[PDB]
Amino acid sequence: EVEALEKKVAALESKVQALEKKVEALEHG
Amino acid sequence: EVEALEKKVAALESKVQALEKKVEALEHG
Amino acid sequence: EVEALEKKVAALESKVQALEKKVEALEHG
Repeated sequence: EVEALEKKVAALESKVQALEKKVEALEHG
Repeated sequence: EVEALEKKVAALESKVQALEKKVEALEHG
Repeated sequence: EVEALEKKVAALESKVQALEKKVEALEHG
């Protein structure tokens, strides 16, 4: 379970960093 | 702790998938 | 590893809540 959580968490961090930048282009900055 | 992390991670995946689509309507696609 | 996952997950929840609100200003609401 821990290794599985590790993969899910790494994927989420990747998606969230991309989302953060996408939105940054639309507002604030 | 692991089960608790599992629930938090599943919730985040759900929120991130919805956010991804919301933003998709605004930009690229 | 578990404590490390805890920190990554807490950070993600924080970022996702902020993103959710940012986007809310742009669409639906």
